[PDB]
Formats: sequence, structure tokens, C-alpha cells
Amino acid sequence: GLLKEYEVVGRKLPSEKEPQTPLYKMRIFAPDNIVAKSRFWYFLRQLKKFKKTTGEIVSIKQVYETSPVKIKNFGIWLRYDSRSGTHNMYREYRDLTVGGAVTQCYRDMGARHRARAHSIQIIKVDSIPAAKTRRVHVKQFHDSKIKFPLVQRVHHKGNRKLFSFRKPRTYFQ
Amino acid sequence: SKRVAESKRRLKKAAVIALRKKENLVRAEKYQNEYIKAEQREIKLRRLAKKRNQFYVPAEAKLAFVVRIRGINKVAPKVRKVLQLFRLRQINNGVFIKLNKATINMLRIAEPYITWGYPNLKSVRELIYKRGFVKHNRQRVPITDNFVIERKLRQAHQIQCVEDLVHEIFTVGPNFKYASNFLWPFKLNTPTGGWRKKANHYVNGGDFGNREDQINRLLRKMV
Amino acid sequence: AKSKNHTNHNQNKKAHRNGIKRPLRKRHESTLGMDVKFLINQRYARKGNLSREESVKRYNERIASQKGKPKPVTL
Amino acid sequence: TNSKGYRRGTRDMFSRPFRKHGVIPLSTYMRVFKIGDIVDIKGHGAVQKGLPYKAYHGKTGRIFNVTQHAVGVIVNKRVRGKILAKRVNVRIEHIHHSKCREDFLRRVKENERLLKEAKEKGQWVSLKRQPEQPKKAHFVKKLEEPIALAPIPYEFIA
Amino acid sequence: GIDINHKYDRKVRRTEPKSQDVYLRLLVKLYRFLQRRTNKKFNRIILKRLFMSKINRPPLSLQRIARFFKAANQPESTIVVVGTVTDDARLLVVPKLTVCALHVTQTARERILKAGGEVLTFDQLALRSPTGKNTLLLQGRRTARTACKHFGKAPGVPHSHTRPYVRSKGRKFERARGRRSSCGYKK
RNA sequence: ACCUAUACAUUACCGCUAAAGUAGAUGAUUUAUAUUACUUGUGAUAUAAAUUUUGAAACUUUAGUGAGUAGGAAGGUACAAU
RNA sequence: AGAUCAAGGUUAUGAUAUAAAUGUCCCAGUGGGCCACUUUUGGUAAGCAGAACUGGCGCUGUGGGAUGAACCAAACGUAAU
RNA sequence: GCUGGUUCCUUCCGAAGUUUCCCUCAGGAUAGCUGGUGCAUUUUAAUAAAUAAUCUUAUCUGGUAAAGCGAAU
RNA sequence: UUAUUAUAUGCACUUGUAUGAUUAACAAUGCGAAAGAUUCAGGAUACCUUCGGGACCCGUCUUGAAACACGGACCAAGGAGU
Repeated sequence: GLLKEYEVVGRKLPSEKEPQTPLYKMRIFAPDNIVAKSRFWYFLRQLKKFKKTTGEIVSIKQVYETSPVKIKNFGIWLRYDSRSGTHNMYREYRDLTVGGAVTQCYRDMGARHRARAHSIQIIKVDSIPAAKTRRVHVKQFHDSKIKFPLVQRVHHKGNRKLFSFRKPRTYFQ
Repeated sequence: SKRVAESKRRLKKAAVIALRKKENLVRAEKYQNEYIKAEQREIKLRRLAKKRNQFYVPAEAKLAFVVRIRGINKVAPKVRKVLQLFRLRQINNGVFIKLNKATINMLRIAEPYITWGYPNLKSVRELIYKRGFVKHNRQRVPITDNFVIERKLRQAHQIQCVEDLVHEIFTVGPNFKYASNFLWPFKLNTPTGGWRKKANHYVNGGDFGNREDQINRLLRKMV
Repeated sequence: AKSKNHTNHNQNKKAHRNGIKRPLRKRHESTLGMDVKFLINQRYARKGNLSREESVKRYNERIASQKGKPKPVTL
Repeated sequence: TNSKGYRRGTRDMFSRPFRKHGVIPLSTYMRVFKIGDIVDIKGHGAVQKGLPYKAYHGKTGRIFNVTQHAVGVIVNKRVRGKILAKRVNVRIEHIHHSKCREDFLRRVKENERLLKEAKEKGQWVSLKRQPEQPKKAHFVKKLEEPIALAPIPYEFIA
Repeated sequence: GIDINHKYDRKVRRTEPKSQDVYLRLLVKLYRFLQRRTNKKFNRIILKRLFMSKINRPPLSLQRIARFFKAANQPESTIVVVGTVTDDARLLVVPKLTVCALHVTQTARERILKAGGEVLTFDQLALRSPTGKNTLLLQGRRTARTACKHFGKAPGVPHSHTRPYVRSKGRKFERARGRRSSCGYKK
């Protein structure tokens, strides 16, 4: 999908020896509503006793990050399992939206390390301003004025004629 | 002395058919204003509990819709038995199910052949209007009017109209067991656009198990 | 030779085909092999059941022969 | 290449517990047992006078003939597959009292009595059990320490 | 697709008389009409009993015609018997009674008529009591007969008592080993 | 997005299986109209024309449904004689 | 332990019923099995040997895996969509 | 007690390679599985205040996975 | 009080809509045509021509046969549950 962002809150349903059990919350990136509510329990079966049903999911909501046209560079903290090899990482991407730079992580982490997305865990995601971004492929996209004449298209192959007539001479200068 | 008898029958069968139509109008009017005060209350409760900074949980769902999704062979004799008792014996049959602890542990058992979720009113209506059939001594009678619910269910329950079926199913009433076992299981057809894996869970791949709001959107393309 | 002596495949598919056949729920059951009197006593109380309406009240009047039963509450 | 015979593979059916050896406590002979009562069978390993066989330890059934110091129980034994009704004599310390009726017999009282208090108010009975429903819609305040409280992993480094 | 309807969805019964008898296959034609247009259960159990074999329509002696009738309180209830009413010499004095039957032995027709009451075919019943008011519909025992004495046999259980297929009754005919505790065992 | 089964679905047809209906036809039923009792109004009577058998072992209605060796049961079919 | 009276509310979890219950003919065939998940013993291993469970093949076509007895889908009246 | 064959067509249902015994181990008997044919009938049978088989409840049993040797052996 | 809904349409009369597994109105083409004889549709009947798709040889025993398993060159008569 594209990994929207949620804030999912727990309960430990309130049995009589203790009413009002203490309401923990998470920050979950999942493609959909209901899979966000089951990451929550996989990440509750490590920190609190608390399973379903011994617990509840009190109000979650999908959140809609704050500035969708600022050009912030995210820095995510990560934990992932290899073939033999559960490892911490720390990765950085440039994106307008937070859930766009967690899904930027997955398709990159999954390619570069083979990393199937059930063995990746997000352990922090924050915007990191500048002059803290390490990660050389970010901090070359910093310096205004950035000239960069990569004459770029997809250059749609080829066009509406299969047997075209015109020999498309890319450069056009 | 026959023609005296029949045209008193024929004019008291008219007055009872007339006294159903108005009694099935203002009864469908009452049932419709429930489903407006209901969903507007859950807006009212959230816009209340936000300003009082409390967390408003909604109600846990009763009334699933359960549809056999996958295959009649290679099935084991304890998922073979739950899916008989849920009346789901073909592919793309669906029944209405009241949810408690006692059938949810049965949907757990029959989990890899079932997708389920909790249905919209539009989904409850469109399933008995477009696809909806009826048991007349093991026969599968369609709907064709609402005499055919008035027959078997008005004398021993108080269901007589088609919206009394919808009311006894959306609001999971006391006569729920009578008005799910009335309806022959809904022989839906194959969703246009497709499934996704049929044999990985909905959280991983997409089918079996709880969709839990998206049985509505699946049933759009299935009905 | 030796291929397959003593297996259980197909053995509870058979035993669940003309299925597993709970016994019964019989109102009366055989008293065959019970305590043999016991049963001669109950065969003596079955004959002497003679009062439906008549003597079944009458012996309360015989209880009043000792103005009731104050004493025998002990043994 | 066998079992056969009569007490084989009873190194743990008729083993005694941890430190419950010794003299059988004397209430076991004092219990009253009636005809048609229901009863369990745990073959007591310290009494050899008529143990149940190993195919009946674990199984409950109805008494229907009581004697001087043993009881003739009716235990359902599954054979292939036609469940038989057996007729087993066992002694007393190979028997306990069931509890499976004991809850119901207090449900028969109360449904007689929950209709008895509703005999005067009239309405309404609500006698039969329900399995667990969904709970309701609540709302819960923090009220008490607003959120986060926020568990987030860090689970490897070790 | 559906698993299943197996079997036997084919339910099991007989639905017309196997007798090609032109008299019986006409009383059926009648009693179809007396139970689809008067839904009595009295008339089912005459259409159902016009179908069965001669086992399942067993004879019923003249004394049980009478021994049941004298269980009183219905002194004009005709006795309805879908089968044969034979004659009991062990009854001496026969009460005046009215009889419906498929066949009546003549030594019983000579006695009932002499008493004297009636003997009715089943078309005079229905022209008299179509709904079966004041009738007594009886049947003699279906396992009266001695073919039924041999069903079914494990010697080794304490309850069989079920009659081998010998050729002859005597000693030196299945009376030795496996019946006596001396020879072999007691069964 | 899209392609793809003898699966799913809605329809026609064949069988099976399970139900249900029909037999006063010197009767039933129409259409008109004359008369009519008249209840305002609708029935009953006369006329004229009309439809109304089925090896009831039949006809009509309704629903579900269909793999098969070894194997069993039903209904047909070829041969020749009395 | 029983035989007859007196009182008893709304019948006492859920969901199911392609009908179930029962005789006879214990009538035909069969009494060489192989394959597979997970469990497992002998062997160094074996497309080997032997067991436990479930499902299949045997008896089974069609779709898929170029190919195939068992894999994955799916079980099959003649046709259209 | 072994090899070969065993002649029409449709329609319906549809297996077993297991158990016990046998100078038994390429065979029988024997039960399981199968078909036929009925029959009895239910406010789970014909114009339910009652049965029956996966979950729930309640309650019994168990010594395998795990755990243990700062408990016995 | 603000609205909302239903009931208070008989007598006639339509080529009207519905509902009896809701297909029928308009036109064109062509004459069963006396014998004589065309039009339009259809005919893997049983073949030849042209293409596409599928497609291993039966019987048998067998866990498994197209088998580098056995019988079978072909044809008529005979031929086996009495």
C-alpha cells in the first residue's frame, strides 16, 4: 500500500481488582485500519502483559501529518531481522509526508537487504532538520542553489506508433 | 349458496391486505427513524467525549456476515463440521451470524475458509432485496412480495414486512434466530475485480478472517 | 513379506461414516446383576402398594395413639 | 510388540502423588453413595482390591448398584465406533463424587427462585444462560494521567 | 460445489401396493381420495396399510376381535382390520360385533354372522364411516411369527435366546459342545 | 489494470430426489340477455353461444440437485420359443 | 428403593437439521495399498523399512506447476452470458 | 487357496486393503465399510416442556512440549 | 405549533401499465405457390477440402500401465454364472 499513520491506544479491560487500567498508545504505520490494530497487539505482546482479550483498543485515529508541502528530511530508526541477523539500523529519506517516508523505507529496505516487511520494526520516526542528517545521499540534496541538469523524462517508449517513422533523437538540443 | 361466501372472503382478504400496507408503511417509517437516531447518537457521543477529553469506544459488533470463501475438498473434519453448522456449504454462500463468545470461537476454527465482517444497513438491505430467499418447507422461495414472509413468521413472531426482516437483523433482535434461519444462505456471485490471495489472512494478504468493516465494500461487488 | 501389517488409516473415517452411535437413553434399565435382595425386597414392596386413597391417610390417626411422636426423635 | 495385560502402562495412572502416600484418609469410606448418582473414577494406586482397569480411569458415569463396599457404575466406553455402555464394579476409593451436576443443581434452585421473586413482581423471568456477548459502548476518561504512556520497541541489542 | 446431498435423500418407503390384485388396486384408488380430500390420519393408516406385504398385515384371531372390543365404552364401534380375521375355537361364545376386513375366514364369517352382526369390506366402511368415527383399527402382531424368532445371535451374550437353523430337534443335533458346561462350554 | 477452469452466479433444457394438487362431469365454468327476489344493490332463475377425460400405472404445480472403479439396485433394449 | 396425591410462569447455552429411528437380507465386494503436512523408530543413507494424526491418490476428470497418481486451485448433468 | 477370460445401454447409491481366529502369510471365516428393501414416528412427520453432532459453560482426568538438578534417583 | 404521511376515487371506458418463470408493438425480404417450382434458415447426418485447438493403445493384474509388463495381424460363425 502506502502506509498511512495511526495512533492506537490500549486499555487492559478493567477487571474488578483494578478498575482504570492505564491506557498506553502507539504510532503505527499500516496500509489499512484493521492491520494497524494488529500491529498494536504484536507490539503489545512485548512490553505489557496484556493480550486480546485481556485488553481493548480505545480510540484510534489516522493522522494526517502537519505540513504536507514542506521538504523535511526524515530520519527513521529501525530494527530488522536478517537471515541470521537481527540488527539495528538508522536510515534517512526526504519526503513531504511521514507515511511517505516510511513506505520509502520499506521498498528500499526490502530491496537493498531482502528484508521482508514482517521482519522490520519501526522504533522511531522523526523529522531531522539539516546538519544532523548523516547519510550522504540526503545531504547532497541540500545546497540551494542546486543546478543539476539531468535532462530527465521517462521518455515514453515509444509513442502511439509501434512502427514509428521518426527516430527519437533524445537530447533535443 | 357459494357466491355469497367467496365475495365475503374476497373482500375481507382485501381489507386485510390493505391493513398490512399501511401497517407495513408506518412500521417501516418507525424502523427507519431508528437508524437515523442511532448513527446520529454516535456522532453526538464523540463530539461530546472529545470536549470532555474522554475516549469514546464504540460498541463491539454483534451481527457478522460470514461467507465461505474457499473450496470444498481437502478440508479437515473439524472445520468440516463448523462450516456445516454455519450453513455455509458452497463457495460464495453467506449467512448472517450473531456474534458472541460462542460463535466467535467457531469462526476461529473455520477461519481459513471464511471471510467475515460487520455489515452496513445498505448491505443488510441489498442482500435481502437483490439476493434474498426464504425457506418454505426446505424450498428456496425467493421474495417476490411480502406475503411470503407474512406467511410463516407473522403468527409466531411479529415479522411481517421485508423491513421487519431488516430490522430484526440490523438491530440484532430477539427473533434473530428465526430470521436468519428463515433466509436461505445467500448464494452470492464471484466479486468483480477479484480477491487477493484467498488463503492468506486479511491482515497479511487479503482474504480469510475479519475484514470487519470491509465486508460492506466486498459485498458491493459480490451481490 | 512385509509391506503393511497393522495400520489405522481409514479407521475413524469408517467409524464416522455410519456414525459414532451413542447408546440409548432408556427409562427403565435392566436390573440384571444388581444386589439380589435388594431386589427381592423391592419385589415385596411392589406387591404391597395397595392403598391409593384409602389407608394412606389412616395411619396418622394411629400416630396420635402416642399423642403423636414426641419421644422417637432420637433413634 | 505388545501391551497385554491387565495393568500395563500404569506407572503413572496408579502412581501416588507427590507425598500423598500412606494411609487413605478415612472420609473415603464415610461418603454416602446412591443409585443413579454420578461419580468419577480415579483408580487409587494403594488399593488393589478391584481397581478399575486403565480404560476407565478418567471417566465418569452413573452408579446403579451399591453393595457392601463397592459400587457398580455405568461407564461409556468407545469401541469402534459404537459407544458401548459398560457395567463396571469398583470399590470406593477408586471413585469420587462428580461436580458436573453440582453447579446445575444450584442453577435449578435459582431459576426456581428467580421466577419465585418474579412470581410477585410478575415480569419478567430471563432464566436461560447466555454466552458472553460483546460488552457495550463505553467511554473512558484518562482522568488519571493523560496518554503516552507510549510503548515503542527497542528489542534486540544483546 | 456443495458438499453435500449424499444419500439417502431417497427416502425409503413403499408407495403403491405390490399386489396386482384388481380389487386391492381399487380400494387404493378410493382411499387415495379419502385422505387427500379429508385429511384424517385415520385414512393414512389405511392407505399405508393397503400397501404392505402379508408380513406386515398379520392375522388377528376372532378372539382378539372380541377380546379388544370388550374393553368397553364403544358398543357401536366397528372393528377395522387391514388383513385377516381368522377363528379362535378357544373362544366359545362370541359377542355380536361388526367387522371390517380384507379377508375373513369362512369359519369366522359363519360365526360372526350367526351371532349376528356384520362383515364389511373396506368400501362399505368408507361409505359408512369415511372419517372413521366410531371405529377400532387393529393389527395383529407383526413379530408373532416364527421367522422372527431367530433375529439376532451371539451365543456369548447373556441375552440371545435366538433359535438356530437346525434341521431337527433331538439330542445329537447341536446340543453338545458350546451349550453344556461339560462339553466345551456353556454359551 | 487485465487474461484465465468442467468452480461461482442468473437463465433455458434433461434426469434424479423431496414435497404439493386434481378426480360430484344426468357436474363445473364463462360471456351476454330476457326476466326477476329485489338490498339501495347483488344474487337466484329462463334463453343464445361458448369452453370443460388423463395408460389416475395419468396430468398439473414447486424446490433442490448431478464424480465413480470394485459393487448392488431400478427402468429400458437386441435374440429366439410357447 | 418404590406406588399415589399436593405446588411449579415464560422450559432452562449457541448455531444446525441436505429427515431422522429401527429391523431384516450380517446380502455384494474387500481383508497386497501407496502419497503427504506435523510427530516418530530402526538405517550411515535410500524414490528404503516400520507406526501415530489429519487429508488425498486408489476410484478422478478439469484449471495451474512446459512435463507428472498424490502438489496448488477445484470436484464433473447438456448449453449461453 | 494360482493364470487367463467372463458378451447390452442408460439411471441411482457407492467401497476396502483394517480387527480377531486358522499347519494361517497369494486363501478363508469374522467384524468394520456397502447396496437393496422396508417399516415406526415425533407441535427436532407430512393438508415442541424433545431428540441428535463442532463451540460455549461447568466439572473431572493426563505427565507429553516446556521446565528442573541451589528436590529424590 | 412547526412540518411529514396515510385513509375519506364509486359508475362506466381504453390498444393503457403491472402479474401469472414480464418479448413484444413497426417494417423489410419471400407468394406452402394445380402438376410444375424458387426464397430463407439448417444439416462434423456417414465421409472428401481448408484451418485452429485438444489428443499415447486397448484388455488385464497392479500402489502405480502409453509402458523397455502379459494377450492381441485381420474378419465371419461359436464361446463362459446353469
